[PDB]
Amino acid sequence: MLSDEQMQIINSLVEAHHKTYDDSYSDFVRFRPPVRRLSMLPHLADLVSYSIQKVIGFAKMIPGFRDLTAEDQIALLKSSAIEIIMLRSNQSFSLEDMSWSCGGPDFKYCINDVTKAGHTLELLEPLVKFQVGLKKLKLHEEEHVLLMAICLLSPDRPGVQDHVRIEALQDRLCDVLQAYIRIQHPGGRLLYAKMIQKLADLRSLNEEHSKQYRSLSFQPEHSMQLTPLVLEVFGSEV
Amino acid sequence: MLSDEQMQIINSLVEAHHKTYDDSYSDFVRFRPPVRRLSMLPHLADLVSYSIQKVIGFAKMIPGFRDLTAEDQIALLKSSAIEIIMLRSNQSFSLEDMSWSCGGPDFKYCINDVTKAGHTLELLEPLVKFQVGLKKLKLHEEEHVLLMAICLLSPDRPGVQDHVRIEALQDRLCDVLQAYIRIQHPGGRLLYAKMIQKLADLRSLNEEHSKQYRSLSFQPEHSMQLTPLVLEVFGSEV
Amino acid sequence: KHKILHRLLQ
Amino acid sequence: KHKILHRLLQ
Ligand SMILES: C=C1/C(=C\C=C2/CCC[C@]3(C)[C@@H]([C@H](C)CC#C[Si](C)(C)C)CC[C@@H]23)C[C@@H](O)C[C@@H]1O
Ligand SMILES: C=C1/C(=C\C=C2/CCC[C@]3(C)[C@@H]([C@H](C)CC#C[Si](C)(C)C)CC[C@@H]23)C[C@@H](O)C[C@@H]1O
Repeated sequence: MLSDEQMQIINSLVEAHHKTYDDSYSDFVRFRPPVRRLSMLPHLADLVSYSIQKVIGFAKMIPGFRDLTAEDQIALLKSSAIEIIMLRSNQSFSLEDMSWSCGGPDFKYCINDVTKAGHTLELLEPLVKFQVGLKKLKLHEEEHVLLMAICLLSPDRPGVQDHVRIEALQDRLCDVLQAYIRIQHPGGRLLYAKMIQKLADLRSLNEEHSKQYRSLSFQPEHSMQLTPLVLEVFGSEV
Repeated sequence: MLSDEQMQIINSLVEAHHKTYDDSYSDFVRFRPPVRRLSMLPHLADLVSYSIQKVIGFAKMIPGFRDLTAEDQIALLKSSAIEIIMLRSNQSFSLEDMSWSCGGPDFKYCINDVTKAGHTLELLEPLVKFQVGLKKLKLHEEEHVLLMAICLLSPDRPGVQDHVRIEALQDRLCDVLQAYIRIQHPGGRLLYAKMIQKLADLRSLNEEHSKQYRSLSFQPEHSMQLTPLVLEVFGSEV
Repeated sequence: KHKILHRLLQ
Repeated sequence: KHKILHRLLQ
C-alpha cells in the first residue's frame, strides 16, 4: 500500500504536469507557421522552444529540484530536456496516424515533417518506434508523470555536482513508481522494468539527436532559424 | 550631366534594392503572427530579422562594399543596419495612415503596435516624424537607393578600420547623388542638403533605439523572443 | 552563461 | 564571433 508522502509526491507531480501541458494546443498558432530547404525548421524550432519552457516549469515543481544548485538544475535540464520532450510528446502521438496530432491538421506532424526540419531516419525511425511502444504501455497519468520526473532527476548526466542528493531524489521517485504500479496498475507485473527500458531508449535517442543537432548548429543558415532558448539548452556551453 | 560610371552605380544600386525589397510582402505570413506583455515583440522581432537579411543582401551589391574586409563589412552593418531599416521602411509608410502598411491589415503597424514590442514614444515620436518628413521629400527611387548606400558606407562608425577606402566610396556616392538631383530632379535645389540632414536624424534615432534595445536585451524573458540574427547584429560584440 | 535558463529557473 | 553575419556575407 502507498504512503501519504508517496501520494503527495504523485499529487504535486500530476499538478505540475497539468500546469505545464495544455491539451488545447491553442498556443501553437503563435509559432512560425509550418511549411510542407528545411521548410519545417522554423515551426519545429518554435515548438521545441515552447516545450523547453514547459519542461523547465515542470522541473521547478518536482519536489527537491528547486533546492538543487542552479548549476545542477541547469546541468540536468541541458542533458534531459530533449528526452523529456520526447516523453511528453507521447500525449499527442496517435497509434492510428503514426504521428503527433496537436489539435488541428496544421499541427499534425509526420515523420516527413520532421525530415524537413533537418533530421534523418536514423533518428526518426527509432523515435517513432519509441512512441508506439511507449503508447502501447498504456501508462496511467501518474506513471507518465513519474517517468518524466525520474528521467529529469537522473544523476548519470554530464555536469552534475551533487550526485548523491539527486540520486536520493530519483530513488524516492522510483520507489513511488514501483509501489504505484504494484498497488494500482492491474496486470503491471512487468511494467516497471519496461519503463526503465524506455529510459535507456531515451539515452540512445538523445545521443542521435545530439549528433544531428551538431550538424544543424554548425550551418549558420540553419542555426539562425533556431531560438535563443534552444541554442542555450541544446548548446555545448557549461 | 551624369557620367557613364555614375549611372552604372545608380543602375546596380537600383537593381540591388529591387532584388532585396519585395513589394508583395508575401514573406510576412511566415513571421510569428502579430498580437494586439509585449504582444508584438515576436512578430516585430521576425520583421526586423528578415529586414536585416535584406540589408546584408543590399550591402553585398553596393559597388566596393564586397571588397572591404569582413571586419569592416561587419562593422558597417552592425552600426548602420537599424538606420537602413528605418530608411527602407519609408517605402511602406503611409502619410494618410501615419503607419507602415505592408499589404494586409495584419501587417499594418501603428505607433501603438511598436509600443507593444518594448519601445517608447521617446523613440517612436521622432521615428514617425522622420518617416513623414522623408516621405514628403518625394524621393526618386534612384535617390532613395543612393541615400541607403551612402548611409551604409559612412566611415564615422565605431569599429571601422579602412576609414580612407570607405570614405572614398561614400564620396563617389555623394557626388552621384548631387549630380542626379541637379540634372534629374526638377526643383530639387535644396534636396541634397535635406537628405544629408536626414542622415543626421538617423544617427539620433540609432542612439535612442540602441538605448532602448539595451533595456530589452537585459531582460532575458524579452531577449529570448529575439532572433539569433538580431542578437548578433544589434549586440555589443566586436 | 545560460542567461535565459537562469532567468526561467527564477 | 558574428557567426551568422560572416555566413551571410559569404
Ligand atoms: C514537442 C512536443 C510535441 C511533439 C513532439 C514531436 C513532434 C515533432 C518533432 C519532435 C519535436 C522531435 C524532434 C526530433 C526534436 C527536435 C528538434 Si530541432 C528541429 C529544434 C533541432 C522530438 C519530439 C517530436 C507536441 C506536444 O506533445 C508537446 C510536446 O512537447
Ligand atoms: C522593417 C521594415 C518595415 C517597417 C518598419 C517599421 C515598422 C515596425 C517597427 C519598426 C521595425 C521600428 C523599430 C523601432 C525597430 C525595432 C526593433 Si525590435 C522590437 C526587434 C528591438 C523601426 C522601423 C519600423 C516594413 C517594410 O518596409 C520592410 C522594412 O524593412
